[PDB]
Amino acid sequence: APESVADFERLLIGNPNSSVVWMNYMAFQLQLSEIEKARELAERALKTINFREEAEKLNIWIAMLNLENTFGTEETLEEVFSRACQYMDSYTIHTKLLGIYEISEKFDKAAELFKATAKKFGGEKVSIWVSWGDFLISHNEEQEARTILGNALKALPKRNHIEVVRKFAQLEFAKGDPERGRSLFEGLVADAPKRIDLWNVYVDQEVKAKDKKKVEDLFERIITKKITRKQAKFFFNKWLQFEESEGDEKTIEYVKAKATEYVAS
Amino acid sequence: ESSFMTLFPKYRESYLKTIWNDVTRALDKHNIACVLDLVEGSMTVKTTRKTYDPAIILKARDLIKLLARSVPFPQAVKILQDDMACDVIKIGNFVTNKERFVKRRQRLVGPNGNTLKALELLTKCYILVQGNTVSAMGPFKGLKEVRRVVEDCMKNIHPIYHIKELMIKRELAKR
Amino acid sequence: SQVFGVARIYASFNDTFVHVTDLSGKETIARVTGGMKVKADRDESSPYAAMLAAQDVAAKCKEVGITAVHVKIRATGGTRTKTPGPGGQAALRALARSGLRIGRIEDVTPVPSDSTRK
Amino acid sequence: KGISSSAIPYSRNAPAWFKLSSESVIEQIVKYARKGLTPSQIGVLLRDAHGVTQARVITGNKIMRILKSNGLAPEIPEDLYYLIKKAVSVRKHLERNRKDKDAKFRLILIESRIHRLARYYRTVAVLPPNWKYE
RNA sequence: UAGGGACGGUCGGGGGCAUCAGUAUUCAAUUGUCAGAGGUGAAAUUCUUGGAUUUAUUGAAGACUAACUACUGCGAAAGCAUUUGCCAAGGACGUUUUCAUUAAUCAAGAACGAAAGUUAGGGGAUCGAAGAUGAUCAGAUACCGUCGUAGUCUUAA
Repeated sequence: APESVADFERLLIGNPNSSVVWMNYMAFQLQLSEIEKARELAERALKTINFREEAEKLNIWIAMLNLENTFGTEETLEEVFSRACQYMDSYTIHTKLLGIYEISEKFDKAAELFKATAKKFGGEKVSIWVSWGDFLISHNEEQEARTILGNALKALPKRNHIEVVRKFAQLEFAKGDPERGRSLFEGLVADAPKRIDLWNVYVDQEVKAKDKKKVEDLFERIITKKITRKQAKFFFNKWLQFEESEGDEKTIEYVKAKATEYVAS
Repeated sequence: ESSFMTLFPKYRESYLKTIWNDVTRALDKHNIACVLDLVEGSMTVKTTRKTYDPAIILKARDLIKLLARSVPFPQAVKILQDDMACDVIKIGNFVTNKERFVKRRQRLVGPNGNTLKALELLTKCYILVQGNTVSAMGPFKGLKEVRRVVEDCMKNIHPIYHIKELMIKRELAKR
Repeated sequence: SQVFGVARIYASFNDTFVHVTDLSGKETIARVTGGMKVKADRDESSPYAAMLAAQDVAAKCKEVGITAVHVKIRATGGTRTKTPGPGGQAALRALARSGLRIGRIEDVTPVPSDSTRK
Repeated sequence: KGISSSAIPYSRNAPAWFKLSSESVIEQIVKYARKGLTPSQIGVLLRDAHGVTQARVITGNKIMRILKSNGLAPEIPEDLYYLIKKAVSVRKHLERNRKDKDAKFRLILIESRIHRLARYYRTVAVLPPNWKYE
């Protein structure tokens, strides 16, 4: 392959905008102990890429940032993010910096990047809340994760805080606490009392985390609840599929019984 | 000892020079002194040794800044009695664009001035919509009513709703 | 010869507060907020309630030892009315009438400085 | 839009205080132009320091023709060159802070103004076809 | 005294990023003091002797840029007011600089955003974020493929 300072320049005449091949050539030069020509390739990749194609420039920035996080410097990673900011939106560049810090396993730099997100993008939207929840969940403090997510949800609007709470509950069912996930699910079903979009989210999260007696019973309550025929049959069929995955034929039949009870009125 | 001061715009000096002796007679009855400076364009007011009412320097301060904010002398002197006060409503920070701002402010004024004059009659106040603020002199119930009608007029609801409910509340408090 | 408190009177609409701390403000003396002297729940912002509160404030200031008071008159401020209510004049008039010397009138109402309403 | 341009005199003559030679002007022009200087800058420096009024009056002909006859031609005409470099400067500034929509709008303007004199230069065939704005 | 481009000193609350400041508001901590304090035309829900309200010292949060602020400025319009720096840009003027008709008006198409979702009853046929399912890559909930909730539909606020 193209993996030098001569052969890569000679063989890149067909595709000068080759982002992945330029990243592989830069990593091959860095493994070949040429950090100077590696960084030269990583900086000239976005220049040999087109101007209007911002994603290729962001890929060259991520390649130089990964090379700096592996065998470079934090100043080069900040240049790579300023470069990322010179190749894209500043919040996405700082999130790429947080990802490079998480790949370099610097916990203090990861927390500082999540805090710099949770100020500006935390007052903007919920992506910084998701980033703070990701950092504190990898740090294994779900209390501080939920506190930072609630703080960023207070800083940002609250109209997407319901889906943020459902995402927090699904993440807690995935790799956190199941009682905390069920509590956040009940809080989300309280905040959306008119919408069963939190009820099906709770049922799917419990069935994903193998809480069958939770998921099928709550979905049976939702199917026999104040719903229509389609809204009852969907929840009851999902609960019956979860109950048959657990091994409960009579409960899968009683789910359809509650569906027939709620569809006829 | 106390001293306050406002500074007034240049076009007011030919009026303030005229009514200044009446200012001196309306404050020397309260035993409190005042100068106006014509070269720096200011009106200051000082508590002298013969002053036994300490609150009157605050009302004299409100008087000279009303003479700054362009309210006539016989309209302005009613601050000097106790059941009368100022309020300066701020309206500039409600809506974004200039077109809707001046249309809602002209809505606060009214066709031919009818909304503003009916509001003065109902609230027993003196109201000047001016620039991007609304000055008002009146009793404190009138100040409360004029603040709620102006701050709800900068929101979409028409102030003749408030004129209607003020007439309803007057003839509904008359039982 | 005079020893000074500070009045810290607060003439909101719907109430009047007379709260005369020492010259720092850390240590308070004789808070007699209006709506407790006489309450019909309306007259709590009235000059009569303000002068009752100021007179027994001055009684406790004289029993502690304070003979003169720097007076700070504060309206409800913020993003609201910003003008003192009916009781701010009557409170300091009653504090001056009931033997207590008055100094240094100043308005410390919170002018909101480019506030938050959008 | 405003009336802001230059006012060429009624005289097509040498200014009669201009004792300097009518060939050393051309040598000074080719000195600046092969030390690498654009023709508007040639004309304004020849005006300001080695003071000529404009060289079409004092020399035989205009200075882009002087450069072309002295073998010193530009690859691309000057107006199109400066519009190209302004477009690529604002394009590098755009591929940077992707939220400067205003600069996106004025990139639309600069490219729409590229194409006008580019197709003018194609119909005159100053620079040839198969030139398609990189 | 058509048009375009260069230069020069600039001009502007034009834009993007970063920085800095301001005092309110809200919350928390620490005191001091005690019985009430919101709010209203009156009241009430609410806050309250693990001390509220007020006062003082802080800290944190998200906004926002008071006056100055104008029949003023800038922007193609929507719009744009704290400082400083960077990134490009724009306009008027000055010009004895350059090119030489390079020009004017508007049918498709777009970036913009002032430009939206306040609470409730109801039908869900389709689609369907949220949730989950198999391979790509040191790393892939997107890519490819489906089940599937609100919503997408309606009516008043």
